[PDB]
Amino acid sequence: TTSQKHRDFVAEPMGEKPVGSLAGIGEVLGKKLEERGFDKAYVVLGQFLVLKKDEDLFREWLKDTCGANAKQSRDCFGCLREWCDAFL
Amino acid sequence: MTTSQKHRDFVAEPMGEKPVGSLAGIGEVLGKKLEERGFDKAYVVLGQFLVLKKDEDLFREWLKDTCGANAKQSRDCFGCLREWCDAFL
Repeated sequence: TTSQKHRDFVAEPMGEKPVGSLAGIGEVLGKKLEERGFDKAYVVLGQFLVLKKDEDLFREWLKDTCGANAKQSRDCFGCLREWCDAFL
Repeated sequence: MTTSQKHRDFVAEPMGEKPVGSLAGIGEVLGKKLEERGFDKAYVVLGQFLVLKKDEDLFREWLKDTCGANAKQSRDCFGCLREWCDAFL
C-alpha cells in the first residue's frame, strides 16, 4: 500500500522539490539529509541511480546516512523506484 | 543549433536503459573506461551528476578523473545531462 505523499511524488517530475517530499522522509530524517548535503529530492535520486537502483544497498545507505528505519527506507526506495519507472 | 545530433537525440526523450555511450561527448574509448568503473548505463552517470548537485566543475573533473575526458568531451557530456534534466527531471 501507498501513502498520498508517495502518490503525489510519483505523479510528476520532481524538479527542485525538497528532500522531505520523498515518501518516508519526515522532518527528522530530512534535517539529517540536508546536513549531509542531500537538500533536494533529486540528490537522493542521484544516489539511488549511482547505486544502480539496488534496493538493499540504497536502503542501507539511507539508514547509514540519516538513520531511517526499515519502514522509512522502504517507503523512500519505493517512491524513487516508481518515479524512475514513470519518468527516467 | 550548435549541439551535436547526438546531444539532440539524447535530450529529446527519457533515457531509460540507454548505454553510457548515448551521452554526448562519450565515444567508444571513454565509454569503455566508464563501463569498467561500473558506470555502464547513462542513468548511472546521471546519478553522479545529481549527487554532485549538477555542479559543472565537480562533474567535469569527476569525468576527467574517472575516464580521462578532455575539456570538450566533459563539456558536451555535462551539457547533455543538464539539458536532459531541464526537460525531464
